[PDB]
Amino acid sequence: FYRLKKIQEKKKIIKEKSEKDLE
Amino acid sequence: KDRIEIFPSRMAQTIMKARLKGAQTGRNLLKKKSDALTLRFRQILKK
Amino acid sequence: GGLTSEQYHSQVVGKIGYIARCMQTIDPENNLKKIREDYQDVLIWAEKNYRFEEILEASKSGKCPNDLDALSRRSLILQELLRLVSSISPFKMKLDLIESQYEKMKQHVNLWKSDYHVKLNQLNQLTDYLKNAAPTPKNNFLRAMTSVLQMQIAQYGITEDNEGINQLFKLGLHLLAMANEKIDEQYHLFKGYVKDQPEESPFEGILPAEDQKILVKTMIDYAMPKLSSKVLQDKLSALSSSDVLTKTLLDSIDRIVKENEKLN
Amino acid sequence: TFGYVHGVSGPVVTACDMAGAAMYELVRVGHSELVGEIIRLEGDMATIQVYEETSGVSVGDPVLRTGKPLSVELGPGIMGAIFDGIQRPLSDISSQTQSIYIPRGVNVSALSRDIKWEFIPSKNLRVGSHITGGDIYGIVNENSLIKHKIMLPPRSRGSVTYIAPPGNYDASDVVLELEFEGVKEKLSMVQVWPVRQVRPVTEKLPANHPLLTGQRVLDALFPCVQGGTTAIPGAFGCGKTVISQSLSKYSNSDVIIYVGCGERGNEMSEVLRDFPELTMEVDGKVESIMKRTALVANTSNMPVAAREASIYTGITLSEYFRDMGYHVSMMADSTSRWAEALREISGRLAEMPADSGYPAYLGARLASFYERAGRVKCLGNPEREGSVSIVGAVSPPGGDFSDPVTSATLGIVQVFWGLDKKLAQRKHFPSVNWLISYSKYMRALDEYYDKHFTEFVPLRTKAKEILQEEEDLAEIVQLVGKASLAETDKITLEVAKLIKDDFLQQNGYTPYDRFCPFYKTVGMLSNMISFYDMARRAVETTAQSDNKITWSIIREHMGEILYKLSSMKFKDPVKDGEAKIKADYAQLLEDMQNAFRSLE
Amino acid sequence: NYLSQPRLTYKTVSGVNGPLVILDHVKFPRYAEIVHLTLPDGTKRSGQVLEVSGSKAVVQVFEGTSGIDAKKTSCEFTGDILRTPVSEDMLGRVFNGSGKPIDRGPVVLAEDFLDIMGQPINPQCRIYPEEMIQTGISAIDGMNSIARGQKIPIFSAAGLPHNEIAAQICRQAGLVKKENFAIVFAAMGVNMETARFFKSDFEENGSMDNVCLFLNLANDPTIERIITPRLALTTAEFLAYQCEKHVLVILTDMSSYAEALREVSAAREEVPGRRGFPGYMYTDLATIYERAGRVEGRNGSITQIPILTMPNDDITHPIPDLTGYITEGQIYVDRQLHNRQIYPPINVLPSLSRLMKSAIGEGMTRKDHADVSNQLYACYAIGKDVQAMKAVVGEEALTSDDLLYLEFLQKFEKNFITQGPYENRTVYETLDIGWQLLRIFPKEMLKRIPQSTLSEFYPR
Amino acid sequence: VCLFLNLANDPTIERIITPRLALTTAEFLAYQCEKHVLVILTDMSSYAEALREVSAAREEVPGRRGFPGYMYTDLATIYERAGRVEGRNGSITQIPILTMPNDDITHPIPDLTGYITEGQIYVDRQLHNRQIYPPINVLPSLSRLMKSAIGEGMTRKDHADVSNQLYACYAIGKDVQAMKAVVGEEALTSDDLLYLEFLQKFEKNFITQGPYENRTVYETLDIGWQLLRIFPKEMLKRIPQSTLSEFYPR
Repeated sequence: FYRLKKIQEKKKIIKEKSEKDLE
Repeated sequence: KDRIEIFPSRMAQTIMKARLKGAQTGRNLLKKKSDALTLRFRQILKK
Repeated sequence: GGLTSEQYHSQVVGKIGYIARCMQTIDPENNLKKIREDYQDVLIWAEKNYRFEEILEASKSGKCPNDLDALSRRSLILQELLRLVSSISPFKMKLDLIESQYEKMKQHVNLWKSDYHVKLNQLNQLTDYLKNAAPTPKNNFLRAMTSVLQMQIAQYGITEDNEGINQLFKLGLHLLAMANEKIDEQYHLFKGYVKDQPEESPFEGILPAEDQKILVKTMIDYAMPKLSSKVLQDKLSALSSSDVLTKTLLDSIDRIVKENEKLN
Repeated sequence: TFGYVHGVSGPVVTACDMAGAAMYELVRVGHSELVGEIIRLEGDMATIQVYEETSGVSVGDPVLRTGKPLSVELGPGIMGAIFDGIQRPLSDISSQTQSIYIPRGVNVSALSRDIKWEFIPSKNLRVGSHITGGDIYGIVNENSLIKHKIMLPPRSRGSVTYIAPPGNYDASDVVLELEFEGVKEKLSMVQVWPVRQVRPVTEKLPANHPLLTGQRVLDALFPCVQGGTTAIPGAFGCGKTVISQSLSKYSNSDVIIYVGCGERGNEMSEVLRDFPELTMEVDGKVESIMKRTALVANTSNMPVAAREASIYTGITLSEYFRDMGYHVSMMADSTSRWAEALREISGRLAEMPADSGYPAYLGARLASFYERAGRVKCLGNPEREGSVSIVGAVSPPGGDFSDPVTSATLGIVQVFWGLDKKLAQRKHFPSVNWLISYSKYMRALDEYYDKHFTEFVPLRTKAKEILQEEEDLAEIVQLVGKASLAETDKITLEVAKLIKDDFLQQNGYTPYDRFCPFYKTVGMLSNMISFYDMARRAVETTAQSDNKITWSIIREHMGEILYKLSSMKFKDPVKDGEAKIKADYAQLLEDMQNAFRSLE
Repeated sequence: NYLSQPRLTYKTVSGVNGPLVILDHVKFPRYAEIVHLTLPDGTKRSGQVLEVSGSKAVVQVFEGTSGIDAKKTSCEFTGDILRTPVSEDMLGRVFNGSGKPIDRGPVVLAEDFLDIMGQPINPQCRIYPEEMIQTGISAIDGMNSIARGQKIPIFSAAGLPHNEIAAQICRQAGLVKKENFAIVFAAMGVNMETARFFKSDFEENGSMDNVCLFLNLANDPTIERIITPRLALTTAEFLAYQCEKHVLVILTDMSSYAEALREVSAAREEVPGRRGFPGYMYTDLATIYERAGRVEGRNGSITQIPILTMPNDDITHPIPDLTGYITEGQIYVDRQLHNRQIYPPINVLPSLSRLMKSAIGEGMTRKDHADVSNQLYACYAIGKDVQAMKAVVGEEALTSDDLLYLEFLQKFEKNFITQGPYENRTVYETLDIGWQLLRIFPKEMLKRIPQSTLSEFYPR
Repeated sequence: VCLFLNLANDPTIERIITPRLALTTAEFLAYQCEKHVLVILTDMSSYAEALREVSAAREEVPGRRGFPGYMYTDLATIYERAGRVEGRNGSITQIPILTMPNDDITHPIPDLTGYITEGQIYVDRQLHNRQIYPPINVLPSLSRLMKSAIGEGMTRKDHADVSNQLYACYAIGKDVQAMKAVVGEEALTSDDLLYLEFLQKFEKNFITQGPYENRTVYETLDIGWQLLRIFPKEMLKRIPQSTLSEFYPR
């Protein structure tokens, strides 16, 4: 559970960063 | 010593439930044996 | 136990303002001088027309008395005297009894543990039931008994073990608990009370003449069905000339019933 | 005022323009006003855990804030109500909608408006009078039993600028107006309180008086105090109703609150069907127990947050009645179902699991709930005492107490009435297993028993010993038979049989055992243990003699006293006066003393 | 009234990710909005909006995303959630998991459009279960009698004949008959041959006029497996709570539903809870099952039997565990009886109809029923114990009474539990078989039965 | 005495600072004011629960049973603020208390505490159910500093030997009790039956003590010898012949 949760948080960070990189 | 040390897995949980039903069944079968022997033993003593 | 400091000091100024309301309400004339002296330190802050903010600053400043345990004990003693003096409403008690009962409470360890408070709670249940009571034999009996109890409490206080008061609690609370269909038991209990009192006329002048007549009528009305003969019913009807409920009226009803029990 | 929905994923609704919003604030989402709590803030945006199914919520939908966290409306009109776990009124939803369903996004005001209640202002108050939180500014006659003490909210204070005269007023009429620091507060009978906040007190007192259940085992051997924390292993096979109905009909608490924590649909309707039909004798009138209770019912498909909140709602109600100076009893009929709802919230918040998959804070969420029990001196000036007693059932799977909700509950509750399927199968009602069960309040109740029942502490101690000796002696009986025991031990099994068969058992369907007063309970146990002591003295006095007393001699020469010791259960406080009952008990003491004196 | 406004249609697919299609530039999307995708070749694919954020709509597509692209693909948005076209003419019919028909009949002429998600039945309006449903099987109707409005699973295991049991219940079930009863049969996660079995078995054996059958195949879209119970219960709520029917809703494998909910959870990238299933399954499962019970001022009542294949034969698994928390009782199919060729292999001992005491007795069935069922249970329990004793001590050590419990045990499995797939038994016939077995014992040996019930019914 | 109370309903993060405040007061009183301080820390389990809750909220790497991976260091930051320091007459003693969850000695709370603390004192249901107050079970108990805070100038000479022999006899008593539970007392030797009788007499006199009864160590050792005298002198295999000659017959 902890590994899957930390992966999911890194993905959300990468998605947010990828949208910010469009600016 | 205090445990069998099968390694933690869903297999081992199944095997330990099966071993528990085995041992509990063995207890019940041997409890019937002990009761039947105890009855005859007390009958013979009176005879 | 604990509170936020603003809560704690708010409760202090509350209890001061409440002690003042209780003191004014128990005594609108300032007759209870020894009692008033034991609250002068809190009463001054309400007799002076201070705003809630100004007394709150004085509480935070330690100028007001501000121990909530002392205020709660002191407030409790006062309101439990207020409950006594308010409970006996139709029979205002003497000032010497009030200051005597106050001293007995002040001397006691804890009023919530005291039998004083238990007696007042038993009176409160009995009295509160009467406030909305519909006309029925049990309710009229309890009104009468409670009025006697209020009078005797105003004559002897709560801390005195007057056997009559103690029995009047036991009998009153039993009749209150007794189920409303239990008419024969209600009659029997009320009869047993009048039989056990020293007075030939325990209710005389205790309650309105209409209520005295209702008690007499009620005792007559549940006796009449026991009489098989119209002549005996007419002898019992002739007793209805009475207005005050008396032990002698009860004995007269019983004599007429016993005469019919012979005449069958 | 309102924000707008920015995104939705399952029950999670992200909203925007929420810059004014607060953590755990309560928000209505969508055109249907679906309930939810803000679980995060991230700028001018808020993430709302919507309780109800979000299907149909749209981006750009309104998101209306309530100015409050999850909170209970408190006031008159609680008695007889049925609530869901978030205080929505299930009876009034039914009567207004005329539907078998709760509509998604109910907005029905929890206390019914438009009912003009009969109000009497507290006759001591005046314009310019000082007032503090918990002051009773008037009384509302909402029902015959429960005179509803309206009180100033705990955080409000100041000078009374106005109080309404005697009359009829509904919950939205301004009954009080007060001022502090030059700011006016207008105030209603309805009072709003944050459900996860403890209603404050003057002081939590030590608990010192029995919560009489009217049930011999529960009152004699395992007493719960007024203010006590207790649990029951509520499961079908054990007959859980024997406690909860007895408490509801008879017990010495002025008000009761039920929480359906998250119960099976049909088991919920049993509670809701049954309680309206139950009755109490008060002052010789008979009235429905719904005059003194509210049922916070929740079926298992009620929203997760409503199940998790339901326990906190019931205690927040119970604390308001406690602050009115009433003794509440609160039943919580499966703390396990509440702990599942709590586990589901944690799972949806994507929090890490702890013991058996429950959240880390399960221990704290249980402990901070049971600490809301106890006796108190209320806030505000009429110095009144009150309490909440919490009777929170547990449901350990297979009876295994190592289950973390059960283990943490038994780590906190001071009393545990261990009901058992083995006793219920034998119809040994009230079915409490006396070996499993316990109470920690015995010490604290010594003051009460010393004042009112001074012989009873000895009798209770002797009873527990006689029962423990029965279980120890039963091993010897199983090994070598009853014939092999000492005479003392044989009479110990006979008295333990009387205690187990006619003291601790109580068939509540019979007219004589509907309830059992504490004096009847003491008198019964006093006679059984008086017989035990006299029989034991007769045996021990004839030890090593030629002629020797034994159970068979006692049964031969005084089997009538054994018959009476059983028969005493049939005495009826309704038909028999207390003096008659006490006199029969005193006569059996004299009869047994003469009977033993004829032997030794 | 209705959506008077036309649907938008978007080619603005920004991406694809497994079963998801990610629309962008979308105007005011709804969560759970139904959408109709069209592939570049003109093939329709249905989907539901799984998430919304600003201009973005995440569509879960029902079928695979094969063929979807960022240009030629078009997505029509229906402006609304999925509504079941419910009607009484869904009785006598067979539907796929989406609610499209598969019996060659027309699309349903809806009496109403009901949201599949339902709503909570107001707890004040719920009524206690208080009459019987006959299921035809004696090991249920005589031992674990189901009250109308009860929820009660049949637990089973992989390879046991629970589908043949569910099929038999669907055929035989009905009121007591001391016209207005219907089965709804949600067949979730059913392999093609088993779907043909249910469809054929209900069509052949006269039953169809009183059943609505939903089939979701093992290879049908996983989200249609989630819709299928919600669709079936929405129909059962229409039949019960609006058309006054008594209804028995049979769900054929809740394990295959849990194994679907796991996928929809993984589709939203939700972190798995206990044993890899979503933590909130207790609520979703409850939100299925609690669509049941009688209600105030209505005759209608949904009874339910969620069949449930215990993974690894294990009752501790979260699927049976949560079902045992929500439902009032359980019934067990047993591998031992199945291997013994006893059909139906229902084991009476671990089974419990929680409500049975309000399904049975005077007025509801017959006055003896509880007494019979208790005594049969006791004699089967003692019979199993004495059969184990015989195996330890030998037949010579048995008492005459032991031989009675053992002869009872043999005749009980061969006459009471055994029934065969098409023998239908009333409650009354089951009790008379019960007495034909109990008559084996002396009158005094039947200890749980009252002497009045023995005097009225022990004679044969 | 100074009391810090954090109640079971008080905000659970305060539990993290509660023992730290107590220690910071103890450090002032011992290390600056040369007081002889005793610190009592009650339910370190409620402290560890506060660590578990904070760890969940922070998303730390979990160790066993969902406690944070650093639970040992944080418990050391509490527990190691103990002991005497050079040039100071001061001293911090600590006697923390913890409820072992589900009675499990292998649970992370007792287990990490067991690594950090100088032995442990155990209380047991197997004593408490038999009304043996205080219910202290010696067998799992040890005190690491007993290997120094005993002998001449501190206690009687025999103390170390008596303690070790009482441990052996109580342990063998538990082992023969476990044999009796399988094969019955008819299989035990007279020596084994004496270890079972020792285990009874031991619990009834050594462990059993009144809630206000105060016993000296010298009185406790005389009780120890009066129990050891149950066996023949030659069986006392943990005691030297000199200690036996100085103390066994007296």
